[PDB]
Amino acid sequence: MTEYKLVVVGAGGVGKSALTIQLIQNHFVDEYDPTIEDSYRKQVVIDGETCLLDILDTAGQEEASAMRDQYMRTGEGFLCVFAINNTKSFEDIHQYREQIKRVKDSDDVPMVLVGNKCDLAARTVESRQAQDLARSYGIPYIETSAKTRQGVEDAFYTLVREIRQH
Amino acid sequence: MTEYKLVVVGAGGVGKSALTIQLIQNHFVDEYDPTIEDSYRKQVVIDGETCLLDILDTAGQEEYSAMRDQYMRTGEGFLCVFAINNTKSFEDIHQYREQIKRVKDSDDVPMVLVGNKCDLAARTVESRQAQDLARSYGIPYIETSAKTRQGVEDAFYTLVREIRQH
Amino acid sequence: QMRLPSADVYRFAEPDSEENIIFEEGIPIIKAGTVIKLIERLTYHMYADPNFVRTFLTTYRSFCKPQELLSLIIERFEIPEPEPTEADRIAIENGDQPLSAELKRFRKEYIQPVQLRVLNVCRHWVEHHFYDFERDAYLLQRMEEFIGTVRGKAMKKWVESITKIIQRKKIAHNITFQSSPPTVEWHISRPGHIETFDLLTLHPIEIARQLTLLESDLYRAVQPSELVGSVWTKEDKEINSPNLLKMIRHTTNLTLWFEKCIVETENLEERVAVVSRIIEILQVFQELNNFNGVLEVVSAMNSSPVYRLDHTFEQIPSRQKKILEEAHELSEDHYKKYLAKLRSINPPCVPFFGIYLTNILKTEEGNPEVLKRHGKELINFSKRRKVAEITGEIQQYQNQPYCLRVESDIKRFFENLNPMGNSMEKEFTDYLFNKSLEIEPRNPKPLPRFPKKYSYPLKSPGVRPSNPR
Ligand SMILES: Nc1nc2c(ncn2[C@@H]2O[C@H](COP(=O)(O)OP(=O)(O)O)[C@@H](O)[C@H]2O)c(=O)[nH]1
Ligand SMILES: [Mg+2]
Repeated sequence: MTEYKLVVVGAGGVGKSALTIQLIQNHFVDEYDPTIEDSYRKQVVIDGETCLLDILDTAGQEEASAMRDQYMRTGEGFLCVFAINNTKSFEDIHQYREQIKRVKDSDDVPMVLVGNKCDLAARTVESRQAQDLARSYGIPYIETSAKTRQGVEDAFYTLVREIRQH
Repeated sequence: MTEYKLVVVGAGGVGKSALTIQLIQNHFVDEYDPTIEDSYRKQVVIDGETCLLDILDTAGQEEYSAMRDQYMRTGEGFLCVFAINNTKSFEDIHQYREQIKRVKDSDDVPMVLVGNKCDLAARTVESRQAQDLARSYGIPYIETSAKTRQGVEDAFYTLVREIRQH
Repeated sequence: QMRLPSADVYRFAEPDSEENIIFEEGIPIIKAGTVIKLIERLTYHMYADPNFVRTFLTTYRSFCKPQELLSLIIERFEIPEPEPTEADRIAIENGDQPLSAELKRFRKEYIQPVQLRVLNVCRHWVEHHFYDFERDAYLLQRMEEFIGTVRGKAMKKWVESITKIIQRKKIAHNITFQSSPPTVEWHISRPGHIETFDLLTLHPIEIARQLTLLESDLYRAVQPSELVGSVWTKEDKEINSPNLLKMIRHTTNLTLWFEKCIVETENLEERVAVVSRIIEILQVFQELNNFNGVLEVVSAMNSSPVYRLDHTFEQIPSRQKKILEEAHELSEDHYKKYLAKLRSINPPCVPFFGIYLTNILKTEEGNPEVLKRHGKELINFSKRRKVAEITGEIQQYQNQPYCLRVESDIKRFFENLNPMGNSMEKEFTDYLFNKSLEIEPRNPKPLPRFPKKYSYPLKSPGVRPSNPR
């Protein structure tokens, strides 16, 4: 079986950890605890092939800069998360994309733009707005809800298909 | 060439695992990983005659008592081990023998009684006792100290000779 | 380069050497090392190691006491700030604010990474290894004192969080699914009639489901602390490995129940119905990836009393023998096929724990606790990495939950199963064998006949699920 190292990045609070634990344990984390650095393994069959996913959960705050870079050096695919009800998280994406482009020194790294928390009604970022950003990056855009599981598998497995075809 | 399927039976804690390792592993390598295929096979020469040893060892799985019959049926010769500092293990032997006779449905199944020295604690079963028990069963008796690599080869080869002479 | 603290004011600044740290032959992998060096790497600042923290927190107790582990990470957390450079001094001496180019870089590349990783060890330690604190109150106070006095607006986010987690742990897990669970299947026994529940009256599909739920739980409850140090093989096995043992006993009990069900059904035809129904349960188990369940049946079929019942197995339909053979082949040749199978299925699954126990045990006593180099006795970390590789694998299969609805009465029927009764292992075991001799005698004695014992139809409802709800 093949192993895929996926890294989840984005500003703090967007839900990087909830999405991850929702994927791994089918459980929603209601409370908030700043991540430092965590790794999760998941054996799953995607498109008929058995995979061993290595999901690296990162902290999005500045004090973790050095550290995050170290997590991005080893990742093959990236999940760039922001929350649809926080415009600053959507504006922070640009930085994380650049960070990845710099570390891995490539303009062709596999990644998915994730607009999380779509179960909430108070949206502040437009699908069309995010969609346009994804198109300019040449990657897919997937809205998800770590609370309801909506789009969760899609986001992660879509990333896997991008790393496999890359 | 011929392959001998040897089964190492006995109570938990008597050192059945260390014996198998001492026979199969390389005594001159810093690392051992039983999570690597064929850590149970071994090509040896016994009385000039070459052959392949297949050690069926399930140390650690003692509590799975109802799986015992299954594990034993495939064996051709058996090593009935006990600890010299554990009278219970010694008094257990009688039933391990009866169980082997039952699963193989034969009265004379090739086997060797092995008394092992696990640690430095006080011996509680003397050689004569064990020796006398072995004689009553009409099988050989071999005392080993897998911890010092003494008697190990002796125990297994004696069993292989039991199978041949049988 | 970047200057590290003085090795005379910070032990974790001492340079590596073939005498205090050995690397395995693309992050570095430590083969062996001193406790000090081990802790430096546990919180290194150059790279991240996805498994170091878990490996360490799971195994350190054999080579380092809890109280000392804490002192050492606190010691590691207290990094002394570097003296001003020559430029800084020049500025300060002219009444100007120093640029502090190196000091700022030293914090971004060494202090922050290190301090954050030490806190990460504290967070995991408290979260998934709290027992250490439950047995040493003072150990907990020290942690609280430490975490609670970390000053600075930087760390505040995390410090604040760990303090809460610690408290939440002293005071005293829901599941979301895409699709909903299939409908619970009923056969002869109807809901709320536990007096009739039995191997042939309950729906075979539901027996496999409820038992798979039951077994999945027993598996998900085994903690690493019940495995490290081969404690399930020692005198205090009952105390240190209660979940593991509880789980192994359920397996044994069910295997014995199947055996009892088979041999106590004297009538040949009825016994064929009994055996066939059990193979049907095996089939569902395989569908549900309940490898533990698959093996309990195999073990039952291969036990001394059941294995020898040739007249019964002869009358088993061709399709079912093939199923039982594939199942049996899984364990053949040291579980070669099983291992392939498990590595390829899509969980949830319920693995067979026996494999893991044997690997952990062999690994534990086939590798030295320390490796010597130039006299020094280094901690053999590779041995620990190996044991944690196994506990890690086990934990990976513990995350996925089964989307199956629990049926209380059926769960209870199987929790209170007790084939043995008041008998001792040997007595019961011999009873089963004599029963095997009674129902199907040894040659040349011919096969006798016995009267039917069941009053309800023996036709199985089959194992293909129905779709009405
Ligand atoms: N309603 C809702 N809340 C969410 C969602 N994802 C995360 N959250 C909440 O947002 C907070 C921050 O989540 P966390 O996973 O720690 O975010 P991270 O800082 O990016 O790792 C927590 O209180 C979560 O429960 C979601 O999809 N829907
Ligand atoms: Mg987080």
